[PDB]
Amino acid sequence: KLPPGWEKRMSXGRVYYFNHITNASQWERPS
Ligand SMILES: [Cl-]
Repeated sequence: KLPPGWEKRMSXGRVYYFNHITNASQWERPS
């Protein structure tokens, strides 16, 4: 389960993680 706000999204055939609360993005999955 990702923490609140976090969505796994598409980078072309890759993924990244976006947080809808803070608009932060990061490449690695949140811990
Ligand atoms: Cl959590």
